[PDB]
Amino acid sequence: MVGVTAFGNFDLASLAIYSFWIFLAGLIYYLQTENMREGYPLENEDGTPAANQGPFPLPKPKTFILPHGRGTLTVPGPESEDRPIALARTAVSEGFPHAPTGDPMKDGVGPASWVARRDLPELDGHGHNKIKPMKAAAGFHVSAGKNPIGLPVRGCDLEIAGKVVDIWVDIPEQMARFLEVELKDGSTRLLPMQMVKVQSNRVHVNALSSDLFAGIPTIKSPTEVTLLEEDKICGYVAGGLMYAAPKRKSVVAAMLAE
Amino acid sequence: SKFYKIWMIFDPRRVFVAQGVFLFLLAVMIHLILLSTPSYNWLEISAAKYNRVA
Amino acid sequence: MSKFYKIWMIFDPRRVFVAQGVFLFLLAVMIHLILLSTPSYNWLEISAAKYNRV
Amino acid sequence: MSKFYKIWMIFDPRRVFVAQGVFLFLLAVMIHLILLSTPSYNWLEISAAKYNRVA
Amino acid sequence: MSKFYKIWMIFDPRRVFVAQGVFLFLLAVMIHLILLSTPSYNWLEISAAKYNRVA
Amino acid sequence: SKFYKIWMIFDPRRVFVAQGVFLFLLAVMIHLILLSTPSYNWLEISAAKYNRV
Amino acid sequence: SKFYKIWMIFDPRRVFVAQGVFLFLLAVMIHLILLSTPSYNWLEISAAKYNRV
Amino acid sequence: ALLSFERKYRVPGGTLVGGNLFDFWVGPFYVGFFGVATFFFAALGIILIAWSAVLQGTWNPQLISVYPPALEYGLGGAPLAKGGLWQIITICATGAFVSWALREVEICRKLGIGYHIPFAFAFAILAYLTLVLFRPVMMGAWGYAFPYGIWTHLDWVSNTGYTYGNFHYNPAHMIAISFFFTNALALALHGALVLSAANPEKGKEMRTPDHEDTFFRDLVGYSIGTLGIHRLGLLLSLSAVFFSALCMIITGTIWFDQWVDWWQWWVKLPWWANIPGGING
Amino acid sequence: AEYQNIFSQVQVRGPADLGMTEDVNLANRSGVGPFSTLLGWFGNAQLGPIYLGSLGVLSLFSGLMWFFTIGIWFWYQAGWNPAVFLRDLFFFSLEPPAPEYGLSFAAPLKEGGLWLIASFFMFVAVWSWWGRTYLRAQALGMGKHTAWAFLSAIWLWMVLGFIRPILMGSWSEAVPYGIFSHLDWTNNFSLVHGNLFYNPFHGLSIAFLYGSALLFAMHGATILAVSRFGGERELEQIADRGTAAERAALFWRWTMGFNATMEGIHRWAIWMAVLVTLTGGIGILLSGTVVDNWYVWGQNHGMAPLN
Amino acid sequence: LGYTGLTDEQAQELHSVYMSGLWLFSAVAIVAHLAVYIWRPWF
Amino acid sequence: LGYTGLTDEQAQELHSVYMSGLWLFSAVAIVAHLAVYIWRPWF
Amino acid sequence: GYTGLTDEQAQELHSVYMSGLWLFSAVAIVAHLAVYIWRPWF
Amino acid sequence: GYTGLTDEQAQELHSVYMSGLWLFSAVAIVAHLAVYIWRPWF
Amino acid sequence: LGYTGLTDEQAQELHSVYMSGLWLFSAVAIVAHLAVYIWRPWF
Ligand code: BCL
Ligand SMILES: COC(C)(C)C/C=C/C(C)=C/C=C/C(C)=C/C=C/C(C)=C/C=C/C=C(C)/C=C/C=C(\C)CC/C=C(\C)CCC=C(C)C
Ligand SMILES: COC(C)(C)C/C=C/C(C)=C/C=C/C(C)=C/C=C/C(C)=C/C=C/C=C(C)/C=C/C=C(\C)CC/C=C(\C)CCC=C(C)C
Ligand SMILES: COC(C)(C)C/C=C/C(C)=C/C=C/C(C)=C/C=C/C(C)=C/C=C/C=C(C)/C=C/C=C(\C)CC/C=C(\C)CCC=C(C)C
Ligand SMILES: COC(C)(C)C/C=C/C(C)=C/C=C/C(C)=C/C=C/C(C)=C/C=C/C=C(C)/C=C/C=C(\C)CC/C=C(\C)CCC=C(C)C
Ligand SMILES: COC(C)(C)C/C=C/C(C)=C/C=C/C(C)=C/C=C/C(C)=C/C=C/C=C(C)/C=C/C=C(\C)CC/C=C(\C)CCC=C(C)C
Ligand SMILES: COC(C)(C)C/C=C/C(C)=C/C=C/C(C)=C/C=C/C(C)=C/C=C/C=C(C)/C=C/C=C(\C)CC/C=C(\C)CCC=C(C)C
Ligand SMILES: COC(C)(C)C/C=C/C(C)=C/C=C/C(C)=C/C=C/C(C)=C/C=C\C=C(C)\C=C\C=C(/C)CC/C=C(\C)CCC=C(C)C
Ligand SMILES: [Fe+2]
Repeated sequence: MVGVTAFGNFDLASLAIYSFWIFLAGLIYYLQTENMREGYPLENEDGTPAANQGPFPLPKPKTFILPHGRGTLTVPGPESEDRPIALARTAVSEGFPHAPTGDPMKDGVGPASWVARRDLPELDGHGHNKIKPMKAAAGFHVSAGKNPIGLPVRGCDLEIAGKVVDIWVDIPEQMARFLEVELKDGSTRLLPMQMVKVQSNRVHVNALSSDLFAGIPTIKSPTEVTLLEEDKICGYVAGGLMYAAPKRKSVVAAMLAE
Repeated sequence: SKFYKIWMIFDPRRVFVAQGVFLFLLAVMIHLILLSTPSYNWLEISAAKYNRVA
Repeated sequence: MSKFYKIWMIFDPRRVFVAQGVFLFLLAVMIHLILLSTPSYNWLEISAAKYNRV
Repeated sequence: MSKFYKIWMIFDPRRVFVAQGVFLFLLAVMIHLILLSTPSYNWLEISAAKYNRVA
Repeated sequence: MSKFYKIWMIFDPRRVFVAQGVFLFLLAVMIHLILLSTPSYNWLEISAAKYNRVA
Repeated sequence: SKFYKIWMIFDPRRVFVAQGVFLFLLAVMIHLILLSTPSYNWLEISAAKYNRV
Repeated sequence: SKFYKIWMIFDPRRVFVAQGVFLFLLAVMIHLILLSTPSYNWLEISAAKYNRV
Repeated sequence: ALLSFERKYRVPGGTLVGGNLFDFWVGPFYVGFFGVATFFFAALGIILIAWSAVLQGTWNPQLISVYPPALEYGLGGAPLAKGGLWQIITICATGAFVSWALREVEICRKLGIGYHIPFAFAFAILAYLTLVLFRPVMMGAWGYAFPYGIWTHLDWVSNTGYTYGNFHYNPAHMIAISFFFTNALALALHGALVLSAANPEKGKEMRTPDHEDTFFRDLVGYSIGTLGIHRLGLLLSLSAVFFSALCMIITGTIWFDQWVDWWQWWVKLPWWANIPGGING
Repeated sequence: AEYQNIFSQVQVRGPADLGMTEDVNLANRSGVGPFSTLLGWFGNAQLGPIYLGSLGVLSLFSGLMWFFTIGIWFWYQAGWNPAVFLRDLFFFSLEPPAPEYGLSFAAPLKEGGLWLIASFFMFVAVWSWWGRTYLRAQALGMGKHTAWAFLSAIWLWMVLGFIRPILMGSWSEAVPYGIFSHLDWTNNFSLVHGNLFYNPFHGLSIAFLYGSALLFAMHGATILAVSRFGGERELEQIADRGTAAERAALFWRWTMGFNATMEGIHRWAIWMAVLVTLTGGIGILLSGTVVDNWYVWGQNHGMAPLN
Repeated sequence: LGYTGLTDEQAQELHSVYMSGLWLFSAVAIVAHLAVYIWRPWF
Repeated sequence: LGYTGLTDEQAQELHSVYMSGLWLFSAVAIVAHLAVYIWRPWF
Repeated sequence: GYTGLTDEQAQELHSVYMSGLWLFSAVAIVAHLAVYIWRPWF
Repeated sequence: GYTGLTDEQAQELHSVYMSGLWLFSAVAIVAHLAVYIWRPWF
Repeated sequence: LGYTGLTDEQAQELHSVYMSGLWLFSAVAIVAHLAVYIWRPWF
């Protein structure tokens, strides 16, 4: 069919290219609707549904049957924050920042925010706790790199606020997730392995200052950590990057300081 | 024959889907082969028989 | 030859039947395509030259 | 070579038979394609020259 | 040489025979293809010239 | 001598597998080197001797 | 001398493996260098000597 | 215009420039200082492309082509009708890109997430700056850059590619193509695996990460892990771009002949350059 | 100058994970291989176990014979010379038959006949492996997304070597088995068909190949950015949306106006890569069979300045 | 033994039907080959 | 012995069937090769 | 014994393997002898 | 030691291994003798 | 004194065996070099 045109320059190649534009337009519509199963319908800055919802309608709900008898999850579904947001409107007009009413790191707002996940430990495929301390882990040991256990923990203010005691390990993935840092008060906090930089002789935590180490949310059980506790810990530490900028001694922090 | 027992071995749903797709694909393939040949191109056969071409 | 039935004691009939069905179809396509490849045994061209459809 | 039957005490029959069928089919195709490769023994061409099917 | 049976105390017969089966076939194919490659020992071509099968 | 003690240090499974691979690759490498050379290419020279070409 | 104490510091398994690879690679390197030179290629030498080519 | 969870993350701070002067949201977009620069450079760049269509005399979007200045003008200014517009658009495009990356930086600080995304985007910009800025400057002419046309910047690729014979033999190109193919292979595998573990056979429970590792261990005998695959995705993409930037910055600057001629060094190695047989001699 | 999570700063080595056992025949599954510290810096250190069933064996046997057949022809082209073999390794090639033979299997064994044998082994090898991906997913009860994502790759692979040669009625149109030859085949393909750049479907595949690099750079960086909140565990974020999923959602919502989910981003991922070869197969299939010159085709469709 | 889990009686029944199909399939093929050979033989 | 779990009698019976098929396959192969050598000998 | 086989089982396994090996070698010798008569390579 | 083989096991393992080594080398010597007679390389 | 956990007497015997192989290996090398020098000296 070389040069065979049904009409004008339209031929088999022209047939295919237009038919794909129709397919691609349909496919982009399908992909976008699937992305609308979370965070929708939209809401006003107060909490009421907005007059605008987008050109793409919501998809027909689908149900995820969670593992280990945790139940089912149907999305799109009614989603609620399930926590008081300690934020204050800074302007009646929308599209303006909300300032924290008090201490944002303690109030869990902004970069220090967290979500009301299920207050249960995350399970592996066998039903055991995915994240366990290396002491309670069976056979786990440091295989390479500098062992952070026993190293002093230095905050962003260049002050030592404790030392590492234990490492928490994701048992299926077999990689470290948390550092169990013991403070000066005898209690041990959890620090995500992604927020620390194990140097030659110390654990430098650029996120938090020495005084803020005590403020990390604690775990209910020393042998396991729930999803909710992970979010509070991960939120608090990562919230320290913006909310401990005045306490950071870095040169770039001073340049970007207010 | 006792060929009915194959439905105890094979799931009817999957088999029927396989038959439909295979028969359709086979039907298209033979028709496309025939059109490809200068002979058996019944569009061209009718054109020559009734002198459609001018 | 008279005791071949014991293969079905060892092999799952589901897997063997699918494998045989795929094999026979693919083999049949291969041979029919091999003949069409050569100028001879192209029964489409054979009848075309036989009745002078050109 | 009576003791040959002992091979099944170690080999799993399912694995051997699958290997056997795979091997023989792949071997059979390879020889048939090799024969078709040579201008002689190409049984789809010697008959064509014999009966003058193709000019 | 009489103690060569001790090899089966170390090597798994299943692993060895799979390794040997692959080895022997790949060796046999390699040798056969070497002969076909050479202008001589290409027994298909040899008999073709012998029997005037070129034409 | 007392070379038998090397098996106390070396795992027999690893060595025999390594040796079996080593010997075959050495045998293959040597045979190909001879086949490469116009001399010792025993296929080529026999064809020349009997005038196969 | 006291060279036996080198085994108090080195793992015998790793050293023997490294030595086994090292000697073979050294033997191959020397044998290839001899073949590379126009002289000492014993395959070439025999062919010229016995008039194989 | 807010998601069901967006409110608690909308807080001041994190801005690099301007403080609260531009710290506001227009719909879903966050504006920032660099977003204002983004919108201006984006709008100005788009209009000059449309205005360049007027000067060219065509309205077909595929025929629209903003050619760079000819080789005679070197690396100086050019008339707007014959190259000058391209220089303004390139400056606008460069401004829009870097402002976009820096705007992403502000959003990163406001959310407290890592700067991997703007660092990943900066690799693309340096890839872009390689073609339009770094390579033409070394070759001393804006005309070696590519026109801003849908099908005329392909003519540049084909013409530049065939200047050096078959461009496939570019060694840095072979590395980058292997990375681009590998990244797409990884993305298809990674996307399909999670969907298979999240949208399994009907009725069966949603699968766990262990099934993801079990599937690929039963498949190819090794699972890189959830953390590894996203590290792999980032590094495969950046390496592809890094070697693509490298492949062009050495072409016409360090290598000038056909790239197939380059590969003869391996054939001409001292210990086998003269052995008979094979492909080369 | 902080920890960017690109490489693990510590490794832990527990017992080897033997994997799930939903419906996988453990007899066909092998044992656990070594632990690679070098691999452990980037991802998991454990290698194996690997499942080997009926389709696994057929895939390996045909895959080995395909690999072996190319190697023997590579040795024959080298004159059985190891030095020549390493010198001309990339320049070796198992060329398909000459255009004169068309689709006939009458090509001499050294003139294209061997390629047909090697190509048959690859054909069986790949198709048997596709079923292996299908059956491994079915065994664990997962979706067949990999099986159909793979079938996209097969479509381009089938087109280049099998389908397009049949339509062109010649094995000479197929791909040679070599490093530089199949590069030269690629270049010769465009030149014969008149600047394959102006192929609309080739342009689309580049769009999705660029987009796959774009999306994976975007997606990989996003998860590493939110890995400090445990965002790398994407399956739990799909099940129970944590703060990482929300921040990842918000970053792209505030950046480009729209976002995705933790599960919907992987739908973009699979379709972005599938269309790479899906549009690729059509693009190659049309070339020659429908369009003998794309630049002339581009001129008549308003893609080139002339005409 | 008995990996399939089938019974010997079931195995005999399954093989009996299977061979019945095989002879039918082979019978068609033999007729098919005979007709083709008469129409155009390859020997 | 324990690698397969079969007994000597099962292996003896299993081998007997396998060789029965093997000789049938071999016999048909021999007849096939003779047909080729008669019609077109390759030596 | 890594494989766990007893010596008597290994003696049986070797006996079958060597019987197979000699039969395989025996056919190979006939094959080489037949080829050398048909076309010697020395 | 590392492998857990007893000294008697090591001696037996070495004894058969050397039996194989001399058997392998014996055929290699005969092979080199035959090649040198047929075509010497010195 | 405990890098490898090897006893000092074990090291003495291990080295004694190792040197025995080293002299045996070098003895063949000397015989190999001697034959080559007779066959083709390199000085
Ligand atoms: C001068 C050369 C020509 C040209 C000629 C071609 C040709 C010809 C083709 C492409 C194709 C492609 N080109 Mg182009 N291309 C050119 C310029 C470009 C430029 C550029 C910036 O200039 C780019 C980015 C591209 C980009 C691309 C890709 C989008 C596309 C290939 C997808 C893919 O993954 O294929 C590679 C992947 C596969 C082929 C799939 C393989 C799948 C199978 C199943 C794998 C089996 C594995 C096997 C058994 C081995 C196993 C090994 C063991 C695992 C160890 N081209 C110029 C214009 N291009 C292809 C296409 O589809 O075009 C529409 C194509 O055929
Ligand atoms: C381009 O330049 C050219 C090549 C032209 C010229 C070259 C120039 C240059 C710059 C040349 C460089 C020369 C240098 C720097 C040479 C250095 C040589 C050295 C440092 C040699 C040292 C050798 C040491 C040896 C061999 C030691 C051996 C030790 C043992 C055998 C015993 C070890 C065992 C022990 C210690 C047991 C452990 C003990 C206990 C108690 C457990
Ligand atoms: C390149 O090489 C070429 C192609 C040129 C030459 C080809 C060479 C080769 C390699 C050729 C290979 C040929 C082969 C291997 C052919 C094999 C053919 C066979 C064995 C075919 C068997 C067919 C069997 C069939 C169709 C059986 C059908 C059975 C049924 C329909 C009934 C099934 C129902 C049952 C059992 C229900 C009973 C169930 C219960 C539970 C009681
Ligand atoms: C490049 O080289 C070329 C291609 C030129 C030349 C090729 C050379 C080479 C390398 C050729 C290689 C040839 C080889 C190794 C051939 C091997 C052939 C063999 C071993 C064939 C064996 C066939 C066996 C068959 C067909 C047996 C079938 C058995 C049955 C159907 C019955 C099985 C049933 C049983 C066991 C019942 C189950 C029992 C119980 C108690 C449940
Ligand atoms: C490039 O070099 C060229 C190709 C030119 C020249 C080639 C050079 C080289 C490198 C050649 C290499 C040759 C080699 C290494 C040949 C080795 C051959 C061997 C070792 C063959 C062995 C054959 C053994 C066979 C066929 C044994 C078969 C046994 C059976 C069928 C029975 C199996 C059943 C058993 C053992 C039952 C188990 C019993 C109990 C009680 C558990
Ligand atoms: C480029 O260089 C060229 C190629 C030109 C020249 C070559 C140069 C080089 C580098 C040549 C290298 C030569 C080498 C390193 C040769 C080494 C040969 C050796 C060491 C061969 C050893 C052979 C040993 C054999 C075959 C042993 C066989 C043993 C058995 C069959 C019995 C095994 C069973 C056992 C041990 C049972 C275990 C016992 C118990 C009680 C469990
Ligand atoms: C470019 O340079 C050219 C190529 C031109 C010239 C080359 C130059 C150079 C740099 C040459 C380098 C030469 C070197 C460094 C040679 C070194 C040779 C050595 C040190 C060889 C050592 C050999 C040792 C052997 C073979 C030892 C064997 C020992 C055994 C088989 C017995 C092992 C068993 C034991 C210890 C049992 C364990 C005992 C107990 C009580 C547990
Ligand atoms: C020393 O090394 C040894 C010898 C041990 C082993 C080494 C092997 C080596 C060096 C292997 C090298 C392999 C290479 C360089 C492979 C490269 C492959 C490439 C670059 C392939 C690229 C494209 C290939 C494509 C698209 C192939 C497609 C094929 C198909 C779709 C199958 C077509 C099916 C056909 C023609 C069936 C025809 C047959 C019948 C019976 C109908
Ligand atoms: Fe992901």
